[PDB]
Parts: sequence; C-alpha cells; structure tokens
Amino acid sequence: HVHSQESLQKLVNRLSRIEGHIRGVKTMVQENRPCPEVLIQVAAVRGALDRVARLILDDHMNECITRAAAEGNIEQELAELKEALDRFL
Amino acid sequence: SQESLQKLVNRLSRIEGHIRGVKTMVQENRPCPEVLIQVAAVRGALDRVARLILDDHMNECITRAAAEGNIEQELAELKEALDRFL
Amino acid sequence: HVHSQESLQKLVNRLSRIEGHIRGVKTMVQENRPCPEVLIQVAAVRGALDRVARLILDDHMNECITRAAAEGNIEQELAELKEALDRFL
Amino acid sequence: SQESLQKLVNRLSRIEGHIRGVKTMVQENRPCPEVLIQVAAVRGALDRVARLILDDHMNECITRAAAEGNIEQELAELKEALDRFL
Repeated sequence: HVHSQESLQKLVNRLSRIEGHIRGVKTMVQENRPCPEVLIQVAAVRGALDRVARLILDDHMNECITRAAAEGNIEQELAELKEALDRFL
Repeated sequence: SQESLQKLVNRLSRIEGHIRGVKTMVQENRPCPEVLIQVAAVRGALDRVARLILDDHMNECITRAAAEGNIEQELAELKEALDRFL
Repeated sequence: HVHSQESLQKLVNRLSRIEGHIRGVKTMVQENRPCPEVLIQVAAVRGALDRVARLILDDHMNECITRAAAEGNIEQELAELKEALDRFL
Repeated sequence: SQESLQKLVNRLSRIEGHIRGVKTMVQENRPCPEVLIQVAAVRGALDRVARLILDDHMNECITRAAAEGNIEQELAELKEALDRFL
C-alpha cells in the first residue's frame, strides 16, 4: 500500500454489512439452529467489527503523524493517538 | 425456550440498533474516540451474547450427561465449543 | 484424546517454563533489542499462559460434568463451571 | 532510557514473582477459581507491559517523522506493529 483514507461512504457500507450480518444471526436463533453454527456467525460479525475499528484507527493514526510532521507538536499528537488506542483496546 | 430464545433475539435487535447508531455517528463526522467508545460497547454486547449462547450449550451437555451419561463424549463437545469460543 | 488430568507436576513444569520465558524477555529489554522482537516474545509468553489456563479449566470442567453424572446436582455443577469461566474469560 | 528501561525491567520482575505465586498455589491444591483469578492478574500485567512497549515504539516513529519526515514509511511501521500487537 500507499495509505488511502477509507471514504466515509466506504465505512458506512462496511457498517451496513455488519448490521445485515447481525440480523442474520437473529434469524438463525429464531430457527433453533445449533449453538456452534450460531457462534461461528457471531465470531464473523465480531471479526468484521474489529476490521472496521482497525480502519478508523489507521486513518486517525495517519492524521496524528501527518499533523506532527506538519506542525511539530509531538506531545499533543502522541496523546491523541494514545486516547484512540485506549478506547480501541 | 420460548422464554430464553426471545431474550437473545432482543439482545441481538439492540446490538443491531447500536450498530446503526455508530453509522449515524460516522455520517456526522463525530470525533474518532467517541466513535470507538460506541464500537467498544457494541463489541462488549456481542461478547455477552456469545457468552450466553455458550452457557446454554454447556447446560445442555451437562444436563444430558447427568440424565444419560456418555460423559467422555459430552466433555469433548464442551471442549470443542470452547476451542471455537476463544 | 480420551481426557487425562494434567499431573500437578506437569502444570508446575509448564509454569516454570513461563517463568524462564519472562526472565528471557527481561534480558532482551536490558540489551535494548528492537520493540517488535520484544513484543513477539511477550506474545509467546501470553500464549503459553493461555494454554496453562486452558488446561486447568479443562480439568475443572471434567470434575464438574463427572460429579453431575455421579451425584445428579446439575444446578451446583453448572454454577461451578460458570464461575470458573467468568474468571477465565 | 536508563529511566524508562528500568521501569519495564521492574514490571517484568513483578510478573515473574507473580507466576511463582501461581505455581505455589497449584502445589498447595488451592481452588481453581482462586488460581484463575491470579492467572488473570498475571495476564493483565503482561498486557500492560505489551502496551507500554508499543507506546515507546509509536513515540519513536512519530518523533522521527516530525524531525526527519518520511511519513509514509513511519506510518507503515506503526501499522505493522499494531498488526502483531493484535
């Protein structure tokens, strides 16, 4: 890669897919499908969520390190990154 | 069943509503930490649902072992479920 | 497998290995080795810890389900299992 | 450095002592939940150490970017570190 900001619309998309996938898990439960099948689908949803989170974080990181090079305020930018990682982890 | 199933459906509807909430936040260009705080809550909610489903599975396995034995088989089912839950 | 209880001594062993592995991470830090190398070693220690935890849990689960078949007290045994999972997760 | 390195060494010595504590508990046949409560604390401590090491790495990368640029390269180092940290 050379890093590209994920478009707002690209993120909204990924989130719509995650919504549809949760609605799918709900259908599975109503049909009394086996517990391991349901858990497999829940795991996939959680994986999808993590990848969205990770994309949002990458773009944030990019702004922080870019703003540091541009403007030189390393302390502020570190502290911004660390907040975002706190809430991500 | 009718009792417990509906509770899970409900939780899953709430999670769905919460993901819509995260979508709205993104469209409104709200700060990253606020969006991630909401994503963390969704992830927490998903974990608790996963945990409830595992509890019911484990309940069936142990209940069936008490009733009908085949303890080795049931134990091995429990361990396989834990393999995929972690 | 047919399930076998991990011996007390087998567990003490695995824990001694984890101790030695943490002491190894400490040496790496004193020698100012690169951060990704150090984190790779920390991950391995965490993995080793998880596998120990998992073994202790498997043996507990085995006692709970065995005691349920033997004695029939499903409620007590479920609640024992769930406590152990609470502190494991 | 001499300052920060020693703090990490210390944390790692405490983690080592804590794993000995878990070993003693097992030899004394203490209940499973008590042993797992102590293992959870060790795992927590290990996570915090991992997090401190990542913070220092990230600090070097951003600091070097402000001083000397090559922002794309540094960003890619940060993302690679996060790949392995999760």
